[PDB]
Amino acid sequence: SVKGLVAVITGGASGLGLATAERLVGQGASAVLLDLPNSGGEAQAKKLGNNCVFAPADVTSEKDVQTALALAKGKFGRVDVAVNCAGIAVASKTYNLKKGQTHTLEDFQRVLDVNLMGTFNVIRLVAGEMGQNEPDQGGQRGVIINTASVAAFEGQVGQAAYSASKGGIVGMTLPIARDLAPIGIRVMTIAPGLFGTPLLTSLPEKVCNFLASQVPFPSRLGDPAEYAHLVQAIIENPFLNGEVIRLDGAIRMQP
Amino acid sequence: SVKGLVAVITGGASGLGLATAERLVGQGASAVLLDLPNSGGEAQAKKLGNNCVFAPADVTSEKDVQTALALAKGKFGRVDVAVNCAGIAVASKTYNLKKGQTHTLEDFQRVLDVNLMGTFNVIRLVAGEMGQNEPDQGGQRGVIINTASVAAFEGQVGQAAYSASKGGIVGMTLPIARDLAPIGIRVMTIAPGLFGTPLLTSLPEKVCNFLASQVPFPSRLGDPAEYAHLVQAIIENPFLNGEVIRLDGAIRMQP
Amino acid sequence: SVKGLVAVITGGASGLGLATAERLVGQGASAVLLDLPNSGGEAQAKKLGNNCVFAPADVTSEKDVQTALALAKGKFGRVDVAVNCAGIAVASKTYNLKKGQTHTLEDFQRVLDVNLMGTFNVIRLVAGEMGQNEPDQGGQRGVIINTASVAAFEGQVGQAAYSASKGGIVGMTLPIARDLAPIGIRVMTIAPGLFGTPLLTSLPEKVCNFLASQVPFPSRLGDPAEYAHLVQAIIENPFLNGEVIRLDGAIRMQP
Amino acid sequence: AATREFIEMWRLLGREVPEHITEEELKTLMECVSNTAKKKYLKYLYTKEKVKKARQIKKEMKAAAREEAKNIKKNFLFLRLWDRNMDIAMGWKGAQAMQFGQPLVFDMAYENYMKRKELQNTVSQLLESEGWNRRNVDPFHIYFCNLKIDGALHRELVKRYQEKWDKLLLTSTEKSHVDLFPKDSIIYLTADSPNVMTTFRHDKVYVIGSFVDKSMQPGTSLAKAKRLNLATECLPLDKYLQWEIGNKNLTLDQMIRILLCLKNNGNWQEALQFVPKRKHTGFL
RNA sequence: UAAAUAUAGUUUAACCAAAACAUCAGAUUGUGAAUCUGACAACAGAGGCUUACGACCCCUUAUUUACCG
Ligand SMILES: Nc1nc2c(ncn2[C@@H]2O[C@H](COP(=O)(O)OP(=O)(O)OP(=O)(O)O)[C@@H](O)[C@H]2O)c(=O)[nH]1
Ligand SMILES: Nc1ncnc2c1ncn2[C@@H]1O[C@H](CSCC[C@H](N)C(=O)O)[C@@H](O)[C@H]1O
Repeated sequence: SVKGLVAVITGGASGLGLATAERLVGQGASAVLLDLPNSGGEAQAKKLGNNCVFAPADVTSEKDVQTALALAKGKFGRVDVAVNCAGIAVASKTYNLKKGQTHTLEDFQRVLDVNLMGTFNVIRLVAGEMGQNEPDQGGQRGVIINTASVAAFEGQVGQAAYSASKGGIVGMTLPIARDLAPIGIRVMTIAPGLFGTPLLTSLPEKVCNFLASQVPFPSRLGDPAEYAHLVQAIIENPFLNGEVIRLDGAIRMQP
Repeated sequence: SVKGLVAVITGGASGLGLATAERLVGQGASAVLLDLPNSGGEAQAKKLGNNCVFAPADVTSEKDVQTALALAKGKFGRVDVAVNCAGIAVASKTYNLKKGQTHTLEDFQRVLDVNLMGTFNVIRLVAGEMGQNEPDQGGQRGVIINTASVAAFEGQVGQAAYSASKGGIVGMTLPIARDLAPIGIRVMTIAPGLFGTPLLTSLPEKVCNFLASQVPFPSRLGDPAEYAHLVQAIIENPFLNGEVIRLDGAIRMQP
Repeated sequence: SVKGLVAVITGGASGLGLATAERLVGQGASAVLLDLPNSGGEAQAKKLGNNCVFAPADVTSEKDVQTALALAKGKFGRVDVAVNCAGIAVASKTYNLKKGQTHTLEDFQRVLDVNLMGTFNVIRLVAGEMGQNEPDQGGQRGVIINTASVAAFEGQVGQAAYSASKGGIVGMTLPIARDLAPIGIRVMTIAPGLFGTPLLTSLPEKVCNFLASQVPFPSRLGDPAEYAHLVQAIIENPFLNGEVIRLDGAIRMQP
Repeated sequence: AATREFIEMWRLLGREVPEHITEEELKTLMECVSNTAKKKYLKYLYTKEKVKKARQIKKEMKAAAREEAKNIKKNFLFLRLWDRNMDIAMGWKGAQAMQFGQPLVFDMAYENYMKRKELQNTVSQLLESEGWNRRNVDPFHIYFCNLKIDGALHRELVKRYQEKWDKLLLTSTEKSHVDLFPKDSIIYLTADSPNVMTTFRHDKVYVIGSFVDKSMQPGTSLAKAKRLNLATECLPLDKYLQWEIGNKNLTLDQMIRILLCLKNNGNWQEALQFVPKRKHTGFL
């Protein structure tokens, strides 16, 4: 089971990351919330008890992640699970002829830096910490779970920057899984659909309720708790490796 | 949770089907082993206690399946979960130039009859049985889990018939999930890789070690209990619909 | 180039098959229309000149295909290209709770036989005829092109039977390409979506005119000549093998 | 050639002499310039026939044994094609090893110190050594350094591998290991080294001198290492084994199997399993 | 310094005389490939003897044991 496991959840101060920490801590594990200093993770870490600690770090910087993982090693002594839930999004068309508006290169680079570069930066440094762990009875040293929404497969209009970052995570899931196979680290990717993250609840009820009704079944936005359940299922199953799992309620995004 | 649910498991007398029944019955659910009369289903159902019964039926025959579904209603009163693990494998090259041997059509038809046709025959009949259920708090009426294979994505030499039947299951999983979404029935598919079923364990120890070494991590054949674990996770997670999950330890089969 | 090649077009009396024969004969190749006796293929063969001949055969019948292939051997001497375009469709849904209607088993069997089993029946018999050809400068003995559908990926409601057969073709395109690799035969699969065929004219015109607007670009129905152009492209490219090419105008089929 | 003037009564004399000889074999006979050397070679040439026919006689005796039983006396997942599949799997692993694997160097600069018997035997150990690398979970990147293209050692390697020589996943080169790798990371393994190998180091290049001196020549590998400025190490055979019998210079197939076990986190107890048990009385 | 020994893939056997297990190349193997066709078979080394031999005698290197009226 997950009892006694130490999990580092990036972007754990809100959204999918926070839901993952509540389930894992509630199941007896220990969680290290890695998020931005202004994300308010300290309040969330205090609510989750002494088994959860907040490590303020920016995933785009190698320095901050190294200190954050040093804090995780100090507080709990080992790292067993890495859950990459940190992410941003930008809604901008590639090119609008009616408006003469072009997608800004800074916007495209910004999304890649957090979603794609930040995920790999966490993975490459975390794999060093799971490499110090002794293999268990099954020979496993740790589990890495990435988040890359269904936009990686069927992105919508104006989601080119976001799909490029999530497409990158999906594409590199298998090579990293083959890279860490000698070590004993499992790399898995989850593709959430439309979830009731604070991002989706922000937009007006018109697009909120319409999109919730666009899911075949269940006809609602995904509960972040349901994301946490599938995260725990991956941890508990020794044979899940190098696979992308769609958690969307069978919805295929139309243009 | 799965306690109190009734599961109909085709091919549940051995291999993945038997492992699924053992876990679900152990967790507190009731199971119906739908397998051929000549299989050891009667002994297996007795071993699992009064919560598991054996319903002899051939998945390729509509009449046999309907009698099995009637038996599940008689013993337990309702059907909650259908797991389609029944299937056969045939290895045969499409055409061998040196040997002058051409793939036999009857070999193609029988594999398609049990794997593809048999899976859909259960799906269309068990869907009507779940259509009589009162929806739970989430509005769900049942979960249908199909068992494809990794051959549906990278079939090896001689698996033309097997891949076609398993590829069709991957083909139907989303359209059927769309058909049953108004009803409230989820359809999901699992694609196991190399597993320790009697088919693989009967092979010589020389090739058994090689097949285990081909899996990146863990470097062993899949435990049937791990397939049962993922089946339970799909049942408990309400937001998994119309998706194929590869449970193969990141293996990509070579030609 | 395709000049001088002999192509066996399955289902070449109408739709995609007729367009493929129209282009290949115009480019200087020889064609054999393998279709049903009542399809009116004799008129099409006469209209295409002395380079096209009609072979009345049922793809599900081994005897019919062997006689049809022997006719191509007699008329043209060799078989160089095989294009599988014959296929039927059914619009029945898996289960209808409101009407208490279940997808009848014979409709699923009939679609599977013509689309999946019929395609494999032609593939294995044409593989023997292609195996008699002398390897060319590149070592190639022939090219086999299969026609799946977009429904193999995102099939709509009431397309369970069609998606199953089309998913099977996508599933077995790689093992057959691996099976026939030592011989020197390339297997490639095309997945058209919403083409201006008689199939997309049986449906109600208002529905059909609506689907033409659903295609992102070109916002129209696919011209069968565009399918014929892609078939010629696959023939002339020695490195296209074992891949499924979607030819749909970037459409993703809604439920 | 007049060299028949010895064989044509040495058969009648009563000594063990083979019956089938060729000019190529006859040529190598005249390099033996002494009675004992000729006798020793003829004894080897005689026993070649003795085990050939004995194994020859065995095989068609088996042919009759099986052909009577073979002529008088289902659902599958995989076609029986495993030898092909295993070779391909080892090929992918070898290709990965040639990019990211740890380099291991076999020094071929010992051609001038070996007789014909020893040079041929070196290839046999080289064939087995490279075979064990292929089958390993984490293969080395095997280098053949100082291998002259026209040299005697290269020609023997080509003859044994035949077509496989150009397809082997190892780097054979004319240049010395000092040219390919920094001189700090090179550790020339030799039994005469005063430094005992304590632990296997994954950031080091271990050099094994492909030298089989049945006429033992101590210090040859050490001289080459000290001719350059390379560091040396020796296996802790005395530390973990109670030696009684035989030379402490192990063969090339034993050495690579010891290194492979150490590289896979094995301890010295498991690694020294490959030292022949005839040379010691148990691990301590 | 002396006596015992010394298997170049590994063991066994030894005046039995060659095994058993391995190794290399080729193989599209229908599930005994559990095979077939080839490659390599040097009992430390170099010499003497002897009708010969692995025996016998010097010598070289090495290993393990012992080593001063
Ligand atoms: N009793 C005894 N004498 C020993 C021992 N070790 C060495 N010696 C003696 O030391 C001698 C050394 O012989 P060599 O090695 O030829 O002598 P060297 O003076 O080094 O001469 P070179 O070999 O020409 O360099 C032996 O012959 C013995 O006389 C030992 O363990 N016991
Ligand atoms: N005990 C040992 N420790 C480390 N390397 C050894 C060894 N025994 C043999 N080797 C290695 O195996 C190879 C063949 S042994 C031959 C060594 C050489 N003829 C000499 O007399 O010095 C050598 O290159 C040596 O590096």
